Amino acid sequence: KLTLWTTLDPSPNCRIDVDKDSKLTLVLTKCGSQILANVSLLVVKGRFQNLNYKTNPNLPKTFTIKLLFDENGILKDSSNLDKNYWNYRNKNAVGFMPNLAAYPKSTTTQSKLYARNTIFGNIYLDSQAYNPVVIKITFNQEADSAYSITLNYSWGKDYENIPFDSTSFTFSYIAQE
Amino acid sequence: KLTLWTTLDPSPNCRIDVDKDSKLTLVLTKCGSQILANVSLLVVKGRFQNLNYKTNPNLPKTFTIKLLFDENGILKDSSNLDKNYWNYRNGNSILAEQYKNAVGFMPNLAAYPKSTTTQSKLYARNTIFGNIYLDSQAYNPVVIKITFNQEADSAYSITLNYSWGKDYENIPFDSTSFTFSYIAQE
Amino acid sequence: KLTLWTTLDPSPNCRIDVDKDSKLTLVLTKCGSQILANVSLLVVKGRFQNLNYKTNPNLPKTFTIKLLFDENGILKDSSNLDKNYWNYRAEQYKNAVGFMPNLAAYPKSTTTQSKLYARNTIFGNIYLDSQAYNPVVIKITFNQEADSAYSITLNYSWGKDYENIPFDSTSFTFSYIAQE
Ligand SMILES: CC(=O)N[C@H]1[C@H]([C@H](O)[C@H](O)CO)O[C@](O)(C(=O)O)C[C@@H]1O
Ligand SMILES: CC(=O)N[C@H]1[C@H]([C@H](O)[C@H](O)CO)O[C@](O)(C(=O)O)C[C@@H]1O
Ligand SMILES: CC(=O)N[C@H]1[C@H]([C@H](O)[C@H](O)CO)O[C@](O)(C(=O)O)C[C@@H]1O
Repeated sequence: KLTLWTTLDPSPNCRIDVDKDSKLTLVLTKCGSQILANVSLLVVKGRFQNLNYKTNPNLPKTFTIKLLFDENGILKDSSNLDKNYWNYRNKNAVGFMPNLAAYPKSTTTQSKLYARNTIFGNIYLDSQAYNPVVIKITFNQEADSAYSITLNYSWGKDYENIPFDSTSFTFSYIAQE
Repeated sequence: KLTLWTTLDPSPNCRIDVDKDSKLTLVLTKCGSQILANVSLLVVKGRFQNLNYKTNPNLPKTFTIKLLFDENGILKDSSNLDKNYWNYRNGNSILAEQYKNAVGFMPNLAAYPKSTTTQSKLYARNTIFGNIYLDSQAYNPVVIKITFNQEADSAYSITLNYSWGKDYENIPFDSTSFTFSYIAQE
Repeated sequence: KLTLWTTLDPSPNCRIDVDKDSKLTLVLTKCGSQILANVSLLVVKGRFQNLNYKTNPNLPKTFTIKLLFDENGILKDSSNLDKNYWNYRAEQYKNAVGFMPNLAAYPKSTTTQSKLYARNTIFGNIYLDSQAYNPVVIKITFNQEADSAYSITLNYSWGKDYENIPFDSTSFTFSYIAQE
């Protein structure tokens, strides 16, 4: 009842460009009014599996994984994460949603959120300190969802045959209730 | 699982230089012997609202927000944070009765000793460093230095020191969120 | 919300090169299926107490502290941390599998390969002597050690030619997925 997560099942569970090109491990543990979050990401196939900017000049240095939730905190099909790999550990989940007062949605006109809607972290590819990636977590940015967690990954380095196999990052956010 | 926080009320609640020039969002959630802390800061007016080191050569690149607590973990008036915006959680605002004991939320004095007469130099473990960012951009870093029990005329203290190196040009001091934990007094 | 930790007792409790050359402060607090961890490290004697790369050219810029656990989550004598300074918040405990890093989330290296998944690892920036300009990289790796059911490996490394800087680290918070 306490923890909402992606099962630890080894099989791919996430779409960046293409169905099942990635495995997201996301654990949301409710500790009162804060959610303790833990995230890692492995790309298993497609253009981001093996980064080589020396050989592929058209390769982006960013992708975005979105978790979209309805008014009851149910994950929506339009999410990048496959609905079938998201459940409580061994139903309503508003206690796990990012607080709308703390993290307001952008009025249609604006598009500009407060800064507090966002968390930045440094994560690393292939367990090496010298393969940094910036993870940008943004709450309630997506307009056609009551709640959202957006995971933006970006990097600067001209990586040469580095697998997108990320280290683990911990963060917290204020819970809706 | 009791939580001690600044209400989420949009109104300013904090003094850097001047009454109500800033809005601190601080949430302290007690998970047993550790406090899970979450902090963001917006400057709403004054010299730090909009940073421009090209146009204002006299502008510091640091300020300090202090939360000072008495022996009972009550926030003191001398704190930078307005006492009226600080209480236990009961929605998206605070409980009615202003609180009586919060020692369970205070930074442990054994883990984070106050500086003995002999030395004003604390142990390093009294301090947490984090990188936060202005205006949701990775290229506007600010160093947040959180220090416990550094202030001498208080039983307990949380000191939030903000500093940066870049000659920012028209960047609003509107910070991203940072999570940390510390060992609780009880 | 049971907590497993090193007592806050001021006495040294850890071996980097030599018995009691360091004091590790590690607090593992169980919040359901995640462990909330808090760590600081002070070196009290030996070659790493005071870093000077101008005066000592043979000094490494890394050391590793290992916590090794058996199938019941009991800390083993072969650990760098002294067994006597590790208990619930002194008659040693009996089961702590609820505090161990999950074997499904953080698999041990198959015989074939010593190469773990990246998710077994957490990187953090910590600082010596409470100064932003004395960075140290802490690399936390789970279940890397082959002769233990469970392990937490704390690798410390740095680049700067520090001149008379004490290895007195700031505090770092992380979490990991619990075995149960
Ligand atoms: C974990 C970490 O901070 N590693 C950093 C490494 C260093 O190898 C290390 O910090 C030295 O101790 O430098 C970078 O690659 C760099 O210069 O672009 C950034 C990267 O984030
Ligand atoms: C999250 C993070 O580490 N951000 C860092 C960024 C980005 O990494 C870089 O803009 C992408 O290439 O670099 C800095 O702006 C810089 O170089 O001065 C410092 C800042 O702390
Ligand atoms: C990010 C942080 O907290 N500390 C960083 C400091 C300070 O930002 C700087 O000394 C104050 O201006 O800069 C470095 O030493 C650097 O540029 O090589 C890296 C170090 O990680």
